[PDB]
Amino acid sequence: GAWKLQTVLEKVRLSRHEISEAAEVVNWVVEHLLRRLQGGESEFKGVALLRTGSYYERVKISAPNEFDVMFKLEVPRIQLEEYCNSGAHYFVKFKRNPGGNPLEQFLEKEILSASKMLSKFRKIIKEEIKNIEDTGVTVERKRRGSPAVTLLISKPKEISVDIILALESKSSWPASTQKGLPISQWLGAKVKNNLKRQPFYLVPKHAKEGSGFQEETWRLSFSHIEKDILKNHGQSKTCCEIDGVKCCRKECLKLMKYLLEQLKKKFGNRRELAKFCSYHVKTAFFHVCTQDPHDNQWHLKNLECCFDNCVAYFLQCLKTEQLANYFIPGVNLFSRDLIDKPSKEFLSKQIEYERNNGFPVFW
Ligand SMILES: O=c1ccn([C@@H]2O[C@H](COP(=O)(O)OP(=O)(O)OP(=O)(O)O)[C@@H](O)[C@H]2O)c(=O)[nH]1
Ligand SMILES: [Mg+2]
Ligand SMILES: [Zn+2]
Repeated sequence: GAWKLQTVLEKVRLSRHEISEAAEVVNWVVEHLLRRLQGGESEFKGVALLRTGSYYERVKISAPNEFDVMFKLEVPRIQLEEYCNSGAHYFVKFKRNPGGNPLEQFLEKEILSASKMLSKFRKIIKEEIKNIEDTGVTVERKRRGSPAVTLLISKPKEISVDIILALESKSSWPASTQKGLPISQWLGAKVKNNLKRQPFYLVPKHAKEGSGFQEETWRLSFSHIEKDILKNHGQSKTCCEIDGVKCCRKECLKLMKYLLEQLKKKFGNRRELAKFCSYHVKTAFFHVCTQDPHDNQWHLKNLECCFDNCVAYFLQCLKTEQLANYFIPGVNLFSRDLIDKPSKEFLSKQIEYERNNGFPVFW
């Protein structure tokens, strides 16, 4: 193959060891923290580690010094109120409970308060980290527009860990997701039904930068579903297994992430590139899996054409300024409210240039 994509995949593979070692350090610290939370008497006594995200999907290809971790908390009887038109943001309310509400301390005027819950969450984390301060682990100061409590691990490696609190609701998916997860052709109706019977999650997200009740909103998270469709990505159950056939679906996702990350290193993460992240290419990739549902379309030998399909689709989204959230179709990740036109223009041009020259940024 002229692009020599197998050699590129070998290069990104080199990063694997560093990422696995760092992940062990992160897991040690977070397991300590979890055991403290679970042995305590706080509302967060029921938290558990939610093993999702790029690391557990095995597509974390970079940034061994940066991890995010999700703590899930089962919350019964949730009732959502949409913040606005989109389904991007919700207020969390509760349905009547004759047995009570363990989260009463966080209620403010009908609504579960995110700032109240996070303050208490941050407080508990800070006290547990202070208790083990000889370990060299500290809590980073609050960042603007970040729902996370960031841990700074200094030894034996410098690692930033974003701890994200996620509410778990074992209830029907909200109406905004009705035409979401369009995987029927790709994975089948049975798989789609099974996945939509899983719980959904809520993580704190500000609706707009203002000061006000937009500070109290939550966004949906389906990171556990994303993990499953990445891991069990074939029409056949033996796709990419030892006794099955190798497809190149994951390799393509990795190359798309790597493309964006190498462009940022090439250009110095300038203003135009700073708003694009791996979640945009992951979303584009899922839409491509839907348009090309068959395992034989992704046979390993077909790597160049498959990767080119992903790139071409991503180019089409940049030009049309349309990239629908895979679970919430009414949410456009490429709207002008989020990313201005010249930024899309600049990335389009660079991707077009890379494509026409065999992706020299990879080398
Ligand atoms: O539904 C989503 C999910 C994720 N995101 C955004 O994408 C970013 C990463 O989101 P994720 O943490 O959930 O995806 P990821 O593991 O696969 O990506 P990386 O960690 O490698 O970066 C987060 O900073 C979040 O703000 C959304 O905006 N919406
Ligand atoms: Mg992540
Ligand atoms: Zn496969």
